[PDB]
Amino acid sequence: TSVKPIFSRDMNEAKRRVRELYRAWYREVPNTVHLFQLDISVKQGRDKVREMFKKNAHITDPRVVDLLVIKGKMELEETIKVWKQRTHVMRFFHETEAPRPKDFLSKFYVGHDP
Amino acid sequence: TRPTVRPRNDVAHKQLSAFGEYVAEILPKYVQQVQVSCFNELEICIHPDGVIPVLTFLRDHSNAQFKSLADLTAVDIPTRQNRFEIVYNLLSLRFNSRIRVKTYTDELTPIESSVPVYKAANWYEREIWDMFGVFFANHPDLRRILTDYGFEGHPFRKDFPLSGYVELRYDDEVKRVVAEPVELAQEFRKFDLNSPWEAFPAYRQPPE
Amino acid sequence: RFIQWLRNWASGRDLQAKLQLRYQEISKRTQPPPKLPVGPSHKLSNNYYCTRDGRREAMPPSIVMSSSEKKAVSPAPPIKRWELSQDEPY
Amino acid sequence: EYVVAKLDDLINWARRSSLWPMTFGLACCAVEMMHMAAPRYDMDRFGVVFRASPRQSDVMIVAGTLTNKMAPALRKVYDQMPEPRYVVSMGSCANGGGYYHYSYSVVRGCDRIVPVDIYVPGCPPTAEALLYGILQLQKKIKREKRLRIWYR
Amino acid sequence: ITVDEKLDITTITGVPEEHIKTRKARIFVPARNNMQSGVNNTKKWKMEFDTRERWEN
Amino acid sequence: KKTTGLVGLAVCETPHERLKILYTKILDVLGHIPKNAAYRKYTEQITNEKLSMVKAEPDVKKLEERLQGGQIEEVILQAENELSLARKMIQWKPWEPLVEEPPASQWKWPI
Amino acid sequence: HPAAHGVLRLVMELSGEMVRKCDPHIGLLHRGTEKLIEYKTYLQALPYFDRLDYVSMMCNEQAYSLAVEKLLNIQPPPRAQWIRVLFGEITRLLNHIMAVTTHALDIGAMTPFFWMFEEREKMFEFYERVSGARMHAAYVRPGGVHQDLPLGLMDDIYEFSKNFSLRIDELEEMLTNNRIWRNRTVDIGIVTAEDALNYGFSGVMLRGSGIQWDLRKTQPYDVYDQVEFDVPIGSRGDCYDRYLCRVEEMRQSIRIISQCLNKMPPGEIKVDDAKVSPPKRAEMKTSMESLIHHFKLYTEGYQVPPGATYTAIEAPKGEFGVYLVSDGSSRPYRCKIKAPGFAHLAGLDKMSKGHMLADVVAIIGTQDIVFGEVDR
Amino acid sequence: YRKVRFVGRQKEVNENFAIDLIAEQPVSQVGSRVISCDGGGGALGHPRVYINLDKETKTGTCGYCGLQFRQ
Amino acid sequence: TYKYVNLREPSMDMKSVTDRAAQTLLWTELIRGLGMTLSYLFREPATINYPFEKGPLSPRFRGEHALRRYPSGEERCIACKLCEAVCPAQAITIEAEPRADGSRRTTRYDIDMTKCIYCGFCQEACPVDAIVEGPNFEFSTETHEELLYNKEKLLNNGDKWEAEIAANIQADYLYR
Amino acid sequence: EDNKQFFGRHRWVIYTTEMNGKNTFWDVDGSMVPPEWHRWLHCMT
Amino acid sequence: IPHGKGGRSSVSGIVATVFGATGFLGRYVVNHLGRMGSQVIVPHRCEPYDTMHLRPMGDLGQIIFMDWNGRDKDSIRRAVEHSSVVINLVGREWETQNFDFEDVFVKIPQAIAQVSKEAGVEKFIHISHLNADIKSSSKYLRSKAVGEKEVRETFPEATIIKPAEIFGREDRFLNYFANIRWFGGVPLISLGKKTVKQPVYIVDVTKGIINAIKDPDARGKTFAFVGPSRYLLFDLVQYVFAVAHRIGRLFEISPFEPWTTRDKVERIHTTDKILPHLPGLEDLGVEATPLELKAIEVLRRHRTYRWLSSEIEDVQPAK
Ligand SMILES: NC(=O)c1ccc[n+]([C@@H]2O[C@H](COP(=O)([O-])OP(=O)(O)OC[C@H]3O[C@@H](n4cnc5c(N)ncnc54)[C@H](OP(=O)(O)O)[C@@H]3O)[C@@H](O)[C@H]2O)c1
Ligand code: SF4
Ligand code: SF4
Ligand code: SF4
Ligand SMILES: [Zn+2]
Repeated sequence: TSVKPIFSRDMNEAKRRVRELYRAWYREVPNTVHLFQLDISVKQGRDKVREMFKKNAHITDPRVVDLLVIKGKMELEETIKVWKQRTHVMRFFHETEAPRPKDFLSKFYVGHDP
Repeated sequence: TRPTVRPRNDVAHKQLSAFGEYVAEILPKYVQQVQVSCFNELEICIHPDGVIPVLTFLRDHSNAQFKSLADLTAVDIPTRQNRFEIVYNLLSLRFNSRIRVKTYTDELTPIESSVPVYKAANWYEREIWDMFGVFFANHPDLRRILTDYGFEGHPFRKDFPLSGYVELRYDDEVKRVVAEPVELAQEFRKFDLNSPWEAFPAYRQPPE
Repeated sequence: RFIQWLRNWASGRDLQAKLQLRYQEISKRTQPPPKLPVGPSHKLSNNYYCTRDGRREAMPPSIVMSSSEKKAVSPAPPIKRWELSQDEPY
Repeated sequence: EYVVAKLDDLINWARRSSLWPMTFGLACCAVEMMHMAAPRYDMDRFGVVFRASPRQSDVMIVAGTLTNKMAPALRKVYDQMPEPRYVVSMGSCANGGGYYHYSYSVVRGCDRIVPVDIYVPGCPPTAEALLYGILQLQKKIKREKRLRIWYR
Repeated sequence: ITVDEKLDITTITGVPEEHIKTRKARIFVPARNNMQSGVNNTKKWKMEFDTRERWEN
Repeated sequence: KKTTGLVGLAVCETPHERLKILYTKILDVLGHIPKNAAYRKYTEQITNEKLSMVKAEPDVKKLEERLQGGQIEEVILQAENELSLARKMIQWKPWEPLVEEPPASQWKWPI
Repeated sequence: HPAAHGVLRLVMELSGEMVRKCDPHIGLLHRGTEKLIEYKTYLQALPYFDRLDYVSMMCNEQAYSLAVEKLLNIQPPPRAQWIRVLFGEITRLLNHIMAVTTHALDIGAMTPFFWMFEEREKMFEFYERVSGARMHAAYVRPGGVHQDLPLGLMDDIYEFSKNFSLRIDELEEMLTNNRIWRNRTVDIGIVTAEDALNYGFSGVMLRGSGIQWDLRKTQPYDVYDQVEFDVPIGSRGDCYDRYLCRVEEMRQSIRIISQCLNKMPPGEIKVDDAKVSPPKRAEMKTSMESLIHHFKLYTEGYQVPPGATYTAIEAPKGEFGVYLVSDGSSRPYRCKIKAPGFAHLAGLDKMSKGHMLADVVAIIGTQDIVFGEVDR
Repeated sequence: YRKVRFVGRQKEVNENFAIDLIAEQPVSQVGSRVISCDGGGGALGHPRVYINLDKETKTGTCGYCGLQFRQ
Repeated sequence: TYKYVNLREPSMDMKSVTDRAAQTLLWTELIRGLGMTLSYLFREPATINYPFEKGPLSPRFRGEHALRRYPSGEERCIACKLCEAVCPAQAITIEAEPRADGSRRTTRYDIDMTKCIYCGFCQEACPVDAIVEGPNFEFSTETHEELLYNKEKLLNNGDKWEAEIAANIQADYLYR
Repeated sequence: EDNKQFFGRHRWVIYTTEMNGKNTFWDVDGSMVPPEWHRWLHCMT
Repeated sequence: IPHGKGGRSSVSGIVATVFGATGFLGRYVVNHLGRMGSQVIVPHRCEPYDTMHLRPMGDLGQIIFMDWNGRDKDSIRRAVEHSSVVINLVGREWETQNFDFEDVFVKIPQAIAQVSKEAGVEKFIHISHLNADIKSSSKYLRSKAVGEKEVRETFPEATIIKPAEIFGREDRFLNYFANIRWFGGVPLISLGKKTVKQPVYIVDVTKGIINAIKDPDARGKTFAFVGPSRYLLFDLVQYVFAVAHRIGRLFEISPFEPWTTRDKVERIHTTDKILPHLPGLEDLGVEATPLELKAIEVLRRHRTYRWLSSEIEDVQPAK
C-alpha cells in the first residue's frame, strides 16, 4: 500500500476522530428540533444517530474510515446552520414509504423476485 | 489534398515541437511523457507528486508564462488500474500557445490542490469533489456545489445510472415534499449504433 | 403642423428612420423560383474520392518521451503591440 | 334565482378583469415572455398588468425548468397565494420536462407539485400562443358561486 | 513520506442502496449479430446486469 | 507618462537601474543550484543576453524592444518573480532522475 | 424576485451596513447536462448547446461545429463562412442589448428596456425567415449551415442595419452624460490587479480594465481575418468603463456587418463529401448511392477519429470552450464545457468587500450572468 | 374495464379509412415491360422504383405507392 | 488594434469651468437630456391587436404536427422507422405490423407534445415526405392526459388543413 | 385589408356570431379562422 | 391483477369508486389510493374549483371526475358500472335549508344501493358512528341509526365500518374547541362526567379501509375502531388550552354555516362506549396510535414556537 493517507495513520487517530464528531451530533440533536419548527419527540432524533454509526463497523482498513469522516464532518455545516429548509432533514425518516415484506412468503404473493 | 480538407502548417508543428522539448529536459523528476497533438497542441504527462511544482515552474518564468488557467476538468476511465484523469489547461498570454497537464490519479490517493498557485481553481475543485469524489488535499473551503443535499452517488461517473434513485413528488399526507423510489413512465430505450468493419486503419490496435 | 416641429425641437430630428417600418420602403415579397447550384467537385472523370479524402489522417505524432546549446526558444515569437486605429481614438 | 345568479355576472367578471401574475423566469422561456411585455404583443393593458409581489398575485405562470433544488421553494410560494388562485405552466419543460426528462436532477413534470390549469406546449411558445393561452383561461371563468349556496 | 504499507481488501460501500446483494452482474464477450459479417463488434469484454419486470403503463 | 497601461501597477520610479539590480540579485542565487541541472544552463543564458542589452542605454522606450516584456514596469515584474521561483527551485530537486514510472499501460488512449 | 427572475440564492453576513462576506449558491438549475450527452450522437446532441446559454443562439453551435470539424479534418466551404459571420456578429447585437437594459432595469430605469425590445423584435424576425423558428434554431451543423437563406434578407438586413445607429444614439443620451446613472456607477467594483487575471477571467472585466487581448485577431476562426475593426479598451478599472465597451462594441459590430454584405461568394453551403453532410432531397430520390448515405447517416452518426481537443471562441460575454474527448464511434465520450460564470462570479467575493449592499446589485449586472451557463 | 375514460367525452376517432381506399383507383395499364412510379409528382412522393409487370396479375403498388398499378 | 474611451482630462481653465458649473447647479443637463428625449411620445404606438390582428410568420415555421396523405388516400406513412431514431428527445413511439393487403403500415403512432423539443428532425429525416411540422400554434389544452397524441388524432389534425401545408412545402422544397 | 399604410396591423379580421355552437359576440377565442387564411392572416404569402 | 412495486404508477388490480371525497374524512382516503395506484373514480357534486387540490394524487389517468346530484338514479348508475369496490361516506352535519335530512341517510345510501348492487359490484362499504343509537338521541345521531338499519336490508354483507370519534389535521371535532376565543369558555354543561370519548387518529381510520379493501373475507363482519390510550377526562378541554396557551361556500361569506344553537352542543356528549365484542380495529391490523404524540401538530395558535410540553393524563379510571 504505497499511498499517503488523508488524516490518520493506523487505527488509533481514526478511531478517536470518529468518537469526536459523535459528541457534536449528540449535542446538535435538540437544537434543530426547534430551529426548524419540527414537532416530534427529541428521543427520536437521538435514536437515528446511534443507529447510523453502527452501520459501518465492518471495516478492516484505514483511509476508508477517514473518507466517511469527511462526509460526517461536512453535514455539520448545513445542519448546525440553516441551509436545509425543513425538508432535506426529514428525508432520513421514511414516513411516507410503505413497509417492505422482508419475509419469504409475503414476497411470493406480490412481486416477481425482488 | 483537395478543397474541404483542412490545410495544416509546419511552422507551429515545428515550434511547439521544439519548445516543449526542454520541459522534459529540465524537470526530469516529474514529467514522464510528452506528446505533440497533430492539431498543434501540447500534452504533458505528470506524476501526481508534481502537481504543484510543474505548475509553479510554469506560473512565473521568462520563457513560459502560462498565466491563465482556462479549464480544469476530470475524466473517469474504468479499466486503467488507476481510474480517473485530471487534466489541467493553461494559456500563455505573452506567446499565444496552449499546453495541457494530464495527471493520473485514483480515488483514495489525494491530490495536493492547486489553490495557492492559481486562485482560479477555487471553484473548479469544489465541483470535481461533488462529481467524482476526488479528495483534493488542504482545500480552504470544500463544500457541496451543483448537487442536491441528498445525493450520495457522485453522478458524473460510469456507475451512476442515468436517472437517479430518488424520484421526487408531493403529497398532502402531511405538508411535506417527499422522496420515493424511482418510477419511470417510459423505458428509456437504449439503441445500438456501433456498426462493424473497423473503418479506421491508422488508429488500429496491436493485433494480439 | 404644430405637433410636427415640436418633435424637431426635441431629441434631434430624424423623420426618415422612423421606428415602425409600417410605412413605405417596406419590402413586399419575392417573385422568382430559387435555383441553387452544386459546385465543389460534384462532376465526373476527374472529381473523385481517394483524392477527395476528408478524413483518415494519422494519429498525433509523439515526441521523445520516457520508457545542446538551445537558445531557450519560446513557443512562438512574442506578440507585437497594436496600432491606435485612426478613426477617433480618444 | 334571477337575483342571485345575476350577481356572478359581476364577481366572475371582476375576477377576470385584472389578473396579477407572478412569474418564475428560470430558463429560456423567461425571455420569450419578456417580449410579450415588450410593446409589440403588449401584455399589459389588454387587461392584465405585469409582475407583482407574492402576497398580492392571482395567477402564477411557471416557466423554465424545475429541478430538485427548486421543488420546495415553489410549493412554499404557492401556499402564500390567496384562495382564488390559478396556475398556468408555459414551456415544454413544465409539462413533463422537455428533454432532461430522463436525467437525474429534474422534477419530471411540475404537475407533481401543484395542480396546474392550462398547459401551453412548445419550446419557447411564441408569445402568440401564450395570449391564446391566457385567453383560454378567461374563457375558463364561466363558473358560478351562486347556484351552489342556492342549490344545496 | 508517510507511505504506511499494509494489505487490506478494498471494498467500498454507501453509494448505492440495496442493489449490492440482490443483483449478480454478468461479464461476457459479445458475438457477431449474424445477419452481417463484420467482426469489430467483438474484442471488448463488457458487463451487463439482470433484467426484471416490464409491465404496461 | 503617468498611466502605466495595465491598471494595478504604478510608475514609481526609476528604470534602467531598478532592473540591473534584480538581474544580479538572482545571479548570486543562480550560482548556488548544484550544477548538473539544465535549469542553470538555460537561466544563466537568458539573463546575460538580457542585461547585455539593458546596461546601460537610453531611452526608456528602446529597452522595451529587444527584450520582449511589456511596458517597463511590467518588465520588472517578469524578473521580480523569477527570483521567487529560484529560491524555491533549491527546495525540491527537479534535477534528480525520474521517480515511479506508471504501470506501463496507462497512456494508451483507444482502450 | 427578479434578481435574475428567481435563481441565485446567496448568503450575506453583512458587516453592519457593508457586506464584507458574500458566498452564493448555484445548482438550482443543473438538469444533468454533461451526463446526458454521452448517450446521444453528434448531430442528435446538438440542440443542447443552443440551450446552454439563453440569448446567444448562433454563437453557441459556432463553437461546437468548429470543435468537430477539427476532429474530422474538414474545413467548411467559402460561402459557409460568410454566413456564420453575418450571424455570429448579429448575436452580438442581442447579447449586448440585454446586458445594457436589464442591468438598467435592476437599477430602476424603466424605458430603455421597452425602448430597445420594441426595436429588438425586428431581429427575431430574421431567425424565422432563415431557419424556421423563433429563438432556438438548429441551423449550424458540423459541416456548415443547414440550408440556404431565401430570396431576400439583403434588402431587409440593409434596411434594418442602415438605421440602427440612431437607436444606439438614444442610449448615449439616456445614460452616458446622465448624472444619476454616472453617480450609481463610477469607481465601483474596481478589481484590476493581476488577481484579475489569476482568477482566469475572459473578456470584458479584462480589457475594459487594462489588458488588451481577444481571440478574434490573435487567433483565427474562419474567413474572419478579412474584416477590419478595432477592439475597444477601458482606461480605469470600474464598472462604468466596462459598461462603455458594450456600448462601443455595438457600434463596431455594425461595421463588421456592413463589411460582410459585400463579400459573400455565391456557391455551395454544405461540405461536399457526403460522409458529413446529408444530400439534397432531390438527390436521395433518384440515385441509389444517396439513400445509403442518407439512411445510415440518420440511424448511426458519423465516424470521427479518436483523440481529445480544445477550442475557444469569443462568446459575447467571455469564452465558450469544449473539451470534447471522442473515443472513435458514433456516440462521444466526455464533453466538458467551459463557460463564464465560473471565473466571472468566483471573483465577486473579492469585488464586493468594502462597498454597500445596494452596490452589490450594481456589480452583478456588468458580468452579464446568464444561468444554465453556470452549468459549466 | 377500460372504457370509462370517455364517459361524456364523445371519443373522437377517425372517420374516413385508408385501410382499403386503394380499390377505387382505375388501375393503370401500359402494355410495356417496366414502368417508373415516382407517384405523387416529381420531387415529392416516394423515390423512383422500377416494377416488373409480367404475371398474375399486377405490379404490386411499388411497395411505397399504394395505388394499384398493372398493365 | 486599439481605441481609448473615457481617457481624457478636463480642460481646467477659467472659461470651461463655468460651462461645467452651469451644469451641476442650474441643470443644463437632465432637462435637455431627458425632458425632451422622452417626449417624443408623439409617435404612433405599435401594438398588434391580438384577437383580430395577428403577427407575421414565415413559410418554414414549426408548430403542430400532421400526417399528410397522397391523392386519393393512402396514409403517406410507410413505417420506415427514421422519424423515431432521430428524435433527440425520444417522443415518437411506432409499432408496425404487416397489414392484410401486403403493404406495411403503422398500428400505433404516438407523439408526446411535451417531450417534443421542436427540432425539425422528423420533418427532414422522412424519405416518403410524410410527417410535417404544420404551421399552426393553436394549442393550450387543460389536461396532461390530452397532449399525448395518437395516430388517429394526427390524421384528423392533418386533414383539417392540407391547403395550408401544401402551399408551404411547394414554396420551400427547392432549397432542401 | 388596409391601405398598405401599416405593417403587422394591416390585415385585421372581424368575427361575427356563433361559428359552431358559440355565444352571441362575447366569446372570441381566435382559433375560429378557416385553415386557408392561415396562409394570409399571418403574412406568410 | 397487480404488477411491480406499489410506489406509484403501478396497476394494483382494484378499481374503487369513492363518493363524497371532498371533506376531511373523504379526502384523506384518496391520498392513500393515489399512491398504490388504481382507477379511483371520484364523482363530486357541484365543485369545479374546490376539488383542484385532489389532482396531484392520481398519477396520469388514475383518477377521473364526474358530476352527480344524488337523488337522480342514473347519475349514480353511470359511474358504478365499471368497478370492483365502492365505499360510501356521503352525508354532513346540520339539515340544510333546501334538503329534508331525513331520508338523506335512508334513500340516498339506498339510491346507491340500487342497480349498483345489481350490476355486479362487490365489497360495498358504508360508515357508522360509535354513538348512533336508536334510543332517543339525536336528530342527527339517531336517523343515522336509520341508515344503520333501513339500508342494511339491501346488501346483507357489507362490512359497514363503525369508527370512533376522530382527531386529525383539518377536522371539525377537536377544532370546535380552541376556536372559542369568545366571551367565555363554557363546557358541556359545566360538568366532566362522561368526557371523554375515544379520539382515534385519522391516519388509522384511513389505514383500516385500505387493509380491508383487499382483506379478503371481510364481508358482513362489521368493525368498530379502538381509540387511543385510554379513555380520557374532562382534562382534555384543559389539555387543549394547555399547549395552545389560550369549501365552495360563497364569494364574500356564507351567512349560514353556523355553530348550531341546536343538538350539536350535545351531539358529541352522549358517549355510549359500545360493545367491546366488535372485532374491530386491531384485527383489521395493524394500527394503534395515542393522542399525546400527535397533539402538538394540529393545535396551533399565536405562540407558534414555545411549547414546553409536559401536560398528560393518568389513564383515566375505568381504564
Ligand atoms: N365517522 C365519524 O367520526 C364522523 C364524524 C362526523 C361526521 N361523519 C359523517 O361521515 C362522513 C364523514 O364526512 P366528513 O368528515 O368528510 O365531513 P363532510 O363535510 O360531511 O364531507 C362529506 C361530503 O359529503 C357532501 N355532501 C353533503 N350533502 C351531500 C349531498 N346531498 N349529496 C352529495 N354530497 C353531499 C359534503 O359536501 P359536498 O356536497 O359539497 O361534497 C361533503 O363534501 C359524513 O357522512 C359525515 O356526516 C362521520
Ligand atoms: S426546453 Fe423550452 S422551456 Fe426548457 S429551457 Fe429550452 S426553451 Fe426554455
Ligand atoms: S413519416 Fe417517414 S419516418 Fe415517419 S413513420 Fe412514415 S415512413 Fe417512417
Ligand atoms: S420536432 Fe424533433 S423532438 Fe419533436 S417529435 Fe419531431 S423530431 Fe422529435
Ligand atoms: Zn409509386
